[PDB]
Amino acid sequence: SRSSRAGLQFPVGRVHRLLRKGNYSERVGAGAPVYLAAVLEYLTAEILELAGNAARDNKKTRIIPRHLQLAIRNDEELNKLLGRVTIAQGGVLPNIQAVLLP
Amino acid sequence: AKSRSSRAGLQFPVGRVHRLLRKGNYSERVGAGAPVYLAAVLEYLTAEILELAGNAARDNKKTRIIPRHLQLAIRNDEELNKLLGRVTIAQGGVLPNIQAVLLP
Amino acid sequence: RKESYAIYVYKVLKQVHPDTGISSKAMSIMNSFVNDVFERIAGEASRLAHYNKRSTITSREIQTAVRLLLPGELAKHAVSEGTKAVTKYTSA
Amino acid sequence: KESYAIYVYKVLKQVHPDTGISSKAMSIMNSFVNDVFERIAGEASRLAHYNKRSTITSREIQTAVRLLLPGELAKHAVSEGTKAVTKYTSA
Amino acid sequence: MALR
Amino acid sequence: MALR
Amino acid sequence: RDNIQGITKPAIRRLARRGGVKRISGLIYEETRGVLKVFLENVIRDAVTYTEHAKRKTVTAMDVVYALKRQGRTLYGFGG
Amino acid sequence: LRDNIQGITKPAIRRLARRGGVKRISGLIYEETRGVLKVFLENVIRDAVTYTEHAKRKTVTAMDVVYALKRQGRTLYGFGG
Amino acid sequence: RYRPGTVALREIRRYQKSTELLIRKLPFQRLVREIAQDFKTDLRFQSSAVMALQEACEAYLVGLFEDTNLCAIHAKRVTIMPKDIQLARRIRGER
Amino acid sequence: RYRPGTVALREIRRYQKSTELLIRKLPFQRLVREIAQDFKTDLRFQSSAVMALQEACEAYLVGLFEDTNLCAIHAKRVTIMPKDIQLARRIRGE
DNA sequence: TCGAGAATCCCGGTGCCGAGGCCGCTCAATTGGTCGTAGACAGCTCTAGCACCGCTTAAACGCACGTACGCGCTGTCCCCCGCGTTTTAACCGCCAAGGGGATTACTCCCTAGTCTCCAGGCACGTGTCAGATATATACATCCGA
DNA sequence: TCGGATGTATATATCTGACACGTGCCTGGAGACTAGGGAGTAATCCCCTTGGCGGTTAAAACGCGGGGGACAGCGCGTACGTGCGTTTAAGCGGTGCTAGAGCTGTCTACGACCAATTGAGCGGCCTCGGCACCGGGATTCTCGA
Repeated sequence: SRSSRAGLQFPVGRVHRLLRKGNYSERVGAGAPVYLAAVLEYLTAEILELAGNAARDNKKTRIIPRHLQLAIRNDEELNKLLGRVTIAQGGVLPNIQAVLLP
Repeated sequence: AKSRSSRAGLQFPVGRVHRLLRKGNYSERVGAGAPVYLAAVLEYLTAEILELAGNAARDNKKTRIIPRHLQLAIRNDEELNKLLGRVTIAQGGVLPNIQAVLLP
Repeated sequence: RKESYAIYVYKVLKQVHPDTGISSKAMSIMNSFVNDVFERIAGEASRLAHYNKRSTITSREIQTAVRLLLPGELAKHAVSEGTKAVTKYTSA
Repeated sequence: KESYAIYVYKVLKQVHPDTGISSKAMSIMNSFVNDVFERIAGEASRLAHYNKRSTITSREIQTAVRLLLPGELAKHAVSEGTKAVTKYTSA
Repeated sequence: MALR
Repeated sequence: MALR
Repeated sequence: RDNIQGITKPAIRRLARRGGVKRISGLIYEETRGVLKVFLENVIRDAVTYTEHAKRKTVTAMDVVYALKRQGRTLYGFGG
Repeated sequence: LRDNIQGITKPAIRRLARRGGVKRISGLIYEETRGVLKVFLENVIRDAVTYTEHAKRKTVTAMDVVYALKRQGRTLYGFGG
Repeated sequence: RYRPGTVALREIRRYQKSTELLIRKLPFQRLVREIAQDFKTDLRFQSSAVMALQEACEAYLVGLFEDTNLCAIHAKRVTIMPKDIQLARRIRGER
Repeated sequence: RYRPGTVALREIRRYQKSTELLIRKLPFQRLVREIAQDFKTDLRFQSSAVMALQEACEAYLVGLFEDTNLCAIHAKRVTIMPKDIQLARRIRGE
């Protein structure tokens, strides 16, 4: 399989077919699915590492939307990446203005 | 008639728009009324903009349209300013507004 | 051979404001505006066709994208003009 | 219907062997993968069109990744993509 | 054509 | 798997 | 049908509290109603347009997601 | 190339603020304006240079700058595109 | 009795930690239907569609309130006001 | 001797009626080249590219100053301070 | 600084609703070959981006003044806030009906492709024209007297 | 309450660089014909939406007393506008040059396309485990002296 050959977890064949059927271009090179799949897997691993850390700090084992939102907003670079993105049932970051604090 | 634009009674190039739709990887196939509709929309938008640009030019006692006129025409109209709300016209300037508190 | 909307924009200007001119930089801005509107409409139409599992882009998709993209009165008049053009072309 | 849920779970077991994931979280992550895939494909498509080229290749993908990603994220995704491509061709 |  |  | 009154004052207070707000003015509720009404019309117009193009009568979560994406307000968790 | 931010002079910032309709200016506005302009310029230039590098060129083009501007949501008319 | 400024802080801390929906579902559903009436008649809705609408609306309102609070703090106040809301929205580029 | 603010309003009128560029061309170009030195050495620039950069930067700064003026007015003031610029940037999301 | 009064976190019981793992099928990914053409590469051209110079001169700069305006403070008062009571309708099952989404199959007409001619549109060529300064003059318009 | 000095709009000249029109001709748009398949239409089923009912009880509405913060006024000091004389480098017009952008030739390496497999991946199903909630105690806050 092309995913095992590439050394990844994401479906290189499915990604290739999506690239060819998404009407992005007339032709798709053979290395582009590998590149895109590697990037997708890396970004997923980043999010899940941070979210698992938040879940563990929360004394829970199951990652939930609150943990995902906590990880994303705590990470500044990922906050920039997912700027105009709402995460359902995610909430907000706890913060209060110091002037409002007594 | 001969040209596809003449049959539709338009000014914008129906055949050129059909070619661009086909070559743009927007879709695998393109219907035969789609370029007609798109060219009509483009012509209407160009007329809408150019009428107001000429109005501003005539207000400024001018006979030639300039980027300043295009900017005035776009920014003065409530809907064109909404369509082009994230566009920067080169050499356009800004609408002459002054806040009331600043005035004496 | 670089194609542009120069002659068509000038023809529209003649038909709308007969005794007026247009500078070349204003002409460049007009050309950019046309290219931008075409790209936005065609991109929304393609996205719509992908959503609906279609393969061809029709005047239905073009009209729906025009509705989605233009503010109210512009949308009304643009739809009227598109419908008129397609109707006359089909009648011919 | 198809989804990235199984591969996302595989990555999750790679990074946190003892951690579950709820269906809402999996749906959110599936949406995230779809959105980022669409963004990178769109940027590479625009690039290939700008260059009068009819092929999306690893160079187009790498440039799109560099355009979309901030700092360390781009610098690390580029390395992951390069390693994947190198290994894939070598095998 | 027909303007606003 | 090179993470940050 | 005066259904916008259903967005009651304590709910707007809860939203403000989640936004980190400590004191509220009396007119804030009536202004918030207008803001929210405008936002809802902006999204629902596009959702209904998508539904009409599909030749349907049930507005779908996919239609709502597309309507939100068109306005740079991408929503995650509903098949985005 | 060094210390070139000071080419953005205080009267130039005053003129930009006047076109923005500002009647009075604090003395510490000019350094802040220089910082903001630097950040915006760095973003735009990085994107344009990425485009030129991908095109195998040693020349930054108005088209590349325009593509960078459009990518940041700052579409610019008048220079083609 | 609890002095003013304490219960508000307690409520802030409580609501910035929970993640549930802060608007009543039946009133929101009725409002959505009434608004949609003007675009079409005899319209049905999916439950997930109404839920997505609520999620987007509540997130938008929370962000708007955060920016309104920044405007209030800038103006040397503690109480958010309609001028604060309007300033935040107009700087955001919606009015 | 004019009262303060009169020349300020006259300048607002002048520069809001005009449309030319308000930054100096050679200093702006040297700044652009210096900034691009950090991404790829020995890079050439088209004149059209530098003009486009300058038009973008001037328009962006003008809009930002408009928002800053609004913030200052909101604070019951007529002088713009760096807090106004910072708040405008935060609200815009930059 | 030193008392009490509540709010809420932590520990333990627990139950239960849906996630993790386990199969049957199946379509989609893989493997092999063949083939047309896209694009890497090589070379000659010619534009244009860079560099040096000399002169104006217009903008940038520094400085002295003084006047408006941030800014702190004090007092008033009215308007949110917190709290206890009565009132409203949301929420929760649960049932009943059926509208319409989602799927399969049969037609058939609309679009891609291909071979031709054939003019619309670009680059080139070329002659006239609206106006930015330049010079001079009249009309507001606040500032000192 | 009148007079003045600075900026701004008005009259007219000019020499211009810019543009609005005519043209070779070549490349792209239009005709003529077909081949297939995308989509329309019809029909069915059963998901999932909509409408009604009965209860309970948490949230909403409402009044009340007060204290806290919004706001108006006032006085001060400082920092920013204004104007003038001096210093600097931007701008303009040339002049020279070679890097690199762009275009032609070529021809091969890579991706599309097709037939035939065979397995990874998508639904149904179970079974049981960690977190929502509750009973009870203790820490962290606030409110009052």
